[PDB]
Amino acid sequence: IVEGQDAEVGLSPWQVMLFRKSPQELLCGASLISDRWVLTAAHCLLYPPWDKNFTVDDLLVRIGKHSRTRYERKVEKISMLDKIYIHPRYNWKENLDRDIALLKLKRPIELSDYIHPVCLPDKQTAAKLLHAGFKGRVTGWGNRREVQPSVLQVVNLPLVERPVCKASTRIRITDNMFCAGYKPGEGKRGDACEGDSGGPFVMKSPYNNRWYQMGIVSWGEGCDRDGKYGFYTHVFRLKKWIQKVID
Amino acid sequence: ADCGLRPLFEKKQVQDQTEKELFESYIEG
Amino acid sequence: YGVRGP
Repeated sequence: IVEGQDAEVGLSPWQVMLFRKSPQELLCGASLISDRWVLTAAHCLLYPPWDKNFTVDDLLVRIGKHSRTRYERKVEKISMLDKIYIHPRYNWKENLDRDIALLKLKRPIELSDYIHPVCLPDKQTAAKLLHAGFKGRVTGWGNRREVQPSVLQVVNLPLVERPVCKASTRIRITDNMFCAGYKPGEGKRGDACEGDSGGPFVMKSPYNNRWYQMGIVSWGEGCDRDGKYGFYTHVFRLKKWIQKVID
Repeated sequence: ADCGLRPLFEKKQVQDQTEKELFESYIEG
Repeated sequence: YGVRGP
């Protein structure tokens, strides 16, 4: 996370670290959406252009953590995967369209004071909360510069409007992605960066006191570049498919 | 319906250092 | 097709 700050422990429970078995290595972010299901970006698993293609027997997940390195023995939970479901129409060749994935846990998870899911978006919430200017939040252990935090980081970024996102890149943008970030004249900074990928962009709803997962960190042209915004997967819209895998 | 509510925060009735921040942008301008 | 991976 570029231009963020340390998070208060217990800030983001639904924050999984997508780690690799050997040699140990962080690959991305993901989130807890249940006690057996994890959501992440598909490019974290399959991205052919870089020879990247992971199997269930290549990863682990360290659910519920704070210090990126010091394995906090009696508060954190490691787990192996059972399955990996990657959207079947995920465009990795062109624009990273539908860059979503659902990771199954070998066996369930003992929710704790530092582990618990994040709410998925329902039609009603999505409608009232997805408006430009409306800020959501990103957490992650990835680089703080285009160099890595000792603790989880946070940055709260505004949803930019559809036309401005499209005007900044030359990438065909789809219904399934939105962007967030500050525009050049705001003199406020922030962005996700390498390794924050797959992490969650959550927004809090005023009606009840719940946090919803609005989007999955996907791509960007650098990290915290002026006149460039960060793209996130539109969870609500791919939620139809989410139901299909968890069923 | 136990999703979204942070034990160390929501369930305890405590606000995080920058949560305020997000709530302003809602009633913005 | 930047993939925010590490």
